[PDB]
Amino acid sequence: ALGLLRTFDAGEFAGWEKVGSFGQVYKVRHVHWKTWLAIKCSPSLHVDDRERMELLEEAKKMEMAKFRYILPVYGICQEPVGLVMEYMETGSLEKLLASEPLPWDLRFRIVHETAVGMNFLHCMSPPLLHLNLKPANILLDAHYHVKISDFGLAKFGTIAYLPPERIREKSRLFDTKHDVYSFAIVIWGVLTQKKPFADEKNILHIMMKVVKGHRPELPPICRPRPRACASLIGLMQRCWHADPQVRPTFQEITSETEDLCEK
Ligand SMILES: Cc1cc(Nc2cc(N3CCN(C)CC3)nc(Sc3ccc(NC(=O)C4CC4)cc3)n2)[nH]n1
Ligand SMILES: [Cl-]
Repeated sequence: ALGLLRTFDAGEFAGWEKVGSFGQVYKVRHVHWKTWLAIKCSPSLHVDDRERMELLEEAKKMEMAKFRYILPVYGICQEPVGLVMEYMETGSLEKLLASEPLPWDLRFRIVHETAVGMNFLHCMSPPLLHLNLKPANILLDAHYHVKISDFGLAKFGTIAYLPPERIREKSRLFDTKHDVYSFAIVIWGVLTQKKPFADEKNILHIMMKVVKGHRPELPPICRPRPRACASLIGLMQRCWHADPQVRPTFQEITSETEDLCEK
């Protein structure tokens, strides 16, 4: 796993340029390779042995899940201590959702592609749980194709993506149904181009209500694609069901999201 990863000295990089902010991420040019890469640096003053080993474990999990819809990893830098990855020109889904209204065919393709990447992770032996999926992690290339990132918590404003069973049970064991819930909240963001619970001031009250089956407000059926929109709303609702075992698998999810992209 960690054998094929390279070590980068910072002299190989140039034109450092912020994109993140967690840990500052930079678009860097590799001068010899004549292409761009992304480097996530440490957020601290001194990077001890815990970080170095965590950053390595994060790298190795990315290499383990090498796939079309998963962000590629190249290696670790030591000069500044950072993780060296593929650069994606368009950036996060969060930024894209805030920038302008997106055509529905693209919305459906983003959801499908995200679902296919998540399904890949869950098909691994053993399954790889993402556990941090949100629009800030979902990256888009120059032609708006998805690659999933952020494997730092794999095995703040993130309360909205947290399953209700994680609020009910102190230290429940993580499972595939955690990711399925988060994916539902990702769908809601694609449907509305809004952030979930943006209006609400009482963070705790909403968390308590969520344990009883409270969710982001259902959007209306859209005009341009009312059948597919209705179908996606329904799928979203099953994916955010209060009972984890009623929620669909990503095998079942991908079958359905694929049909939304047909025609
Ligand atoms: C890791 C990574 C990041 C990128 N590319 C980009 C590019 C980008 N921008 C594209 C250009 N516009 C003008 C501004 C936004 N904005 C982000 S915002 C962003 C920052 C970091 C992460 N993910 C991580 O932190 C990875 C390490 C786990 C996702 C999105 N990420 N390629 N690879
Ligand atoms: Cl339709």
